[PDB]
Amino acid sequence: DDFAYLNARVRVRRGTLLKESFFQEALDLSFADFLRLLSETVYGGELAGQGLPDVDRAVLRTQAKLVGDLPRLVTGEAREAVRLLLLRNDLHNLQALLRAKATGRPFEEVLLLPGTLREEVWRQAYEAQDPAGMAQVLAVPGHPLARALRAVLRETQDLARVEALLAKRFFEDVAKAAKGLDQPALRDYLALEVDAENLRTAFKLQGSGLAPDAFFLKGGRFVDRVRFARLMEGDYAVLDELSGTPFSGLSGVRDLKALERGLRCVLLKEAKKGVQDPLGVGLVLAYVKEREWEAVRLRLLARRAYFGLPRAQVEEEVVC
Repeated sequence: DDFAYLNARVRVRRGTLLKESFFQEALDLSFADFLRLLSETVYGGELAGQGLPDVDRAVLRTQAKLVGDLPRLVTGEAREAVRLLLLRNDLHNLQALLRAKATGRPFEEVLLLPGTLREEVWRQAYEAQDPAGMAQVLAVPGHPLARALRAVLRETQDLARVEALLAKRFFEDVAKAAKGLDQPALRDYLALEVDAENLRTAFKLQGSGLAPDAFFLKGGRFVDRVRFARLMEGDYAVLDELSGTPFSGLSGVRDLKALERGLRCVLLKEAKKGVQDPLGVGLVLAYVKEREWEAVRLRLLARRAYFGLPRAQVEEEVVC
């Protein structure tokens, strides 16, 4: 462990982060001009065709090389900390894949965050014949989500419950690994990720009649068991009671889309606090999250330009 060498490599990578004016110009371009603007960034080195799927592939391959290689640059404790960040992105990816598969979204529209598994592993998991085949695909590289998915599917096959319990189980495992590190920035970010997952789980399971304690994740900071239970009962005022916390901007949120938007913005702002940290995981955490948000926004704006959607239909989604 230490982050000195990694940090110096990352400060050089941050020089290729896309600036805000990229995203502001892109809102008003045709798809040809979007492609041109993209070709002048670091993503242009992976842009191999002129169609929408080519932009998505250019994003995936670029992020693989600028983020997915990070654990190779550190060892011991520092490597464990970086690995946890990427694993949390594998959890996002599996959740996104399950929901796509269940709801009729093709694999090509699934947002894959930079993680520890190759794209072809996710495609194979999507394509598998049944959930057993999906788990075996994850088990070949020995990924810990394979066992977690098996354990959750034994208990329930309802999509929203499977997503919630998979997160619960992942964060319960991350917590044991994370407790063995001493990274104050990671401790603050993890506590906020727990609060956020609790809020999304409570919102999604609202009115199902479930007992909240099977679903509540410990380890948070601002979202207590009683508010989680109240929101899972259908009390939306919980989202209005968070003044004085990082979640105070959730006030007035009354749909999942606006929730997930709000949550991503809260976590990005928190990840940004550590960009100038000389010690520990803060700078790599900030860099990974900024690259995540860059990928999310590139895919949305690529679609807006390709299909010619109005700017107001998408601007709210790409700004915090």
